[PDB]
Amino acid sequence: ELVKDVLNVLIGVVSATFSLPESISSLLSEVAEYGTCYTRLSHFSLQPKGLVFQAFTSGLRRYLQYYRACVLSTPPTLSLLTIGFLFKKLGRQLRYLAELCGVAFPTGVKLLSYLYQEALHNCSNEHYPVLLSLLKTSCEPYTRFIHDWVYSGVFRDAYGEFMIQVKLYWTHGYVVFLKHIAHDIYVCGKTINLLKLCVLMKRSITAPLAAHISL
Amino acid sequence: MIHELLLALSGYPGSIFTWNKRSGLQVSQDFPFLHPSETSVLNRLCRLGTDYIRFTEFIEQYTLHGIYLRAFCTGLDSVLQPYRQALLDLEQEFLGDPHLSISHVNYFLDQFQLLFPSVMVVVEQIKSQKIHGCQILETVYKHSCGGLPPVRSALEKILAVCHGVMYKQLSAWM
Amino acid sequence: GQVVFRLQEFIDEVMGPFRTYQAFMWALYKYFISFKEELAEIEK
Repeated sequence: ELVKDVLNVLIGVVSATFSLPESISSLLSEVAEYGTCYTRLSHFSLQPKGLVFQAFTSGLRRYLQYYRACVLSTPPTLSLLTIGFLFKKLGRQLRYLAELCGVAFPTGVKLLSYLYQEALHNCSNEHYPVLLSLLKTSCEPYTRFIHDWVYSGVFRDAYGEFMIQVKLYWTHGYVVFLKHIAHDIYVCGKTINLLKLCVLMKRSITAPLAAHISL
Repeated sequence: MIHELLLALSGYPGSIFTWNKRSGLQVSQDFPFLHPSETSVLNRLCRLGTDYIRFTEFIEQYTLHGIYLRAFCTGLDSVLQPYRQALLDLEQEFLGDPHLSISHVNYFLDQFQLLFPSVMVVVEQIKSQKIHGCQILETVYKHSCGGLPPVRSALEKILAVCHGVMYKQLSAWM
Repeated sequence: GQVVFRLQEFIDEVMGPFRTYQAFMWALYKYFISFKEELAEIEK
């Protein structure tokens, strides 16, 4: 029936004709090469260097499972041509994710901003939600660092993903997101550390933030 | 060669249905399993497929740069959907009756025979004059006053999606 | 056949902005599809 063969390539398991008339091979290659990137992702996003790279790596697996969820769900045994047409509006999107990753690659803020410029570059198209759901979780740990100088003041660093590292007492060297708040965060923290010794509209960040800076 | 034909109409040619990067789909030569004066309709039917591949070869390459151009591509994916839908309908037919002839598909696939040649040249003007910027909103509108009701209702849909970019940038700016 | 071959030659020379001939063939073309269905059915 061959349908359980082609459908078992998007999963990665080899088959009788998938190793690692007569025109079907051309049709087979169009769904075959789709599989070669799915495997080329688990080989790349399997680990649990950088903290923000892990979250982006942890956000990617939150997506592939959906791709594994959609398959093995609808078709018990459908027509051969139905497979190629059904997995076209979705398959080409999988090949787009290869242009994003490698299959070098920035880290830290350099990556949290690179992924941002991928939004405005391809905003209105159908690639807006998937990239957004990545950026929405690829910045999750970075907000926590920012959530230190605003609430507690205990600077937290691991490998240098933060853009800021650590008489005069003011030698915490400092030198995308709106610079109107960039330099303000640098001073909104040093004050706390000193009292201890005595459309892309970024509104979800600055609104719970500026309310605390003035106070 | 029945199922051989439908796959050629989807973007996968074979030995009996050769492919050329210059001309397009065409019958190779004479076969003993086909009527001597039947090859005519297949060549005419193949011209429907030759347009389809040049669509995908243009869509996949996305080639010129700009959001309006890129969003015009995805807009071109919506209009081609009934072509994907109606072609798949024949599959249920021949699996049911295996003795059908080559004449029936031409009687079924006449509507798409006319829509492509009018919309295909719309792509040619873009690849030949480098229509960059919002001017694509007029080239689609200049042919929107066409006489054919189906051709009018097709490019109408692309305009309904192509404006989806302008409205957004207009909103985020105004 | 002459009556139908000449008309098919006419429709061909419009496909390959007059807005009238192009609007005239669409009426002729529409008649042919329905006429073709009766002939195609007989073949069944």
